[PDB]
Amino acid sequence: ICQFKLVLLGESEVGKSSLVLRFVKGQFHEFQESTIGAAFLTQTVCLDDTTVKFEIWDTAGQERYHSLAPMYYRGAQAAIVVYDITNEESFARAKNWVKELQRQASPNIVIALSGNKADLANKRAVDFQEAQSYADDNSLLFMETSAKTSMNVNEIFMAIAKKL
Ligand SMILES: Nc1nc2c(ncn2[C@@H]2O[C@H](COP(=O)(O)OP(=O)(O)NP(=O)(O)O)[C@@H](O)[C@H]2O)c(=O)[nH]1
Ligand SMILES: [Mg+2]
Repeated sequence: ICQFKLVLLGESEVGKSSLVLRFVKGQFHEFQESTIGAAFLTQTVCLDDTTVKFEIWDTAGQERYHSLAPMYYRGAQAAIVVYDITNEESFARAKNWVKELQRQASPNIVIALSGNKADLANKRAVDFQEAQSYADDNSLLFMETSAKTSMNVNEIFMAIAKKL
């Protein structure tokens, strides 16, 4: 059995809490309250020859809580930086979170990038290939996800588990 600490970071309203609720509880709430104090959840997945347990910190994404984030990413072995594919500003914010992790988090941290709300592709503002290229150039594990439909939610956590 292996255990890893994972943190979710990203602009407010991109769907961080929804992503963790979908992965941990199989839930999705159309009306999810903005996170004030970082929330903690845990979930276990089954790989080829190992049981991986995730200790997950779901951080508040509003800027006024930015100064608290290092308390949650310090020592994290993995991070999922989330943006909303319908909001380019949220994608730019995600890149800045990635920069902060590369400079202040553990040098061996595994960073995944979630282009969330992919079910709203009819309102896309961030091109998939552009995000894929950005992730490849920055050594980030990228997937578009939908906490609403479950698209790639189990998949992104499992892919992270395999690389830990
Ligand atoms: N269509 C759609 N809506 C989503 C998706 N993920 C989250 N949402 C919606 O987006 C809103 C905000 O989601 P939430 O999980 O609270 O975002 P957050 O990133 O945790 N916000 P904060 O950082 O303020 O805590 C909610 O109304 C939620 O239902 C998704 O994949 N698709
Ligand atoms: Mg939240």
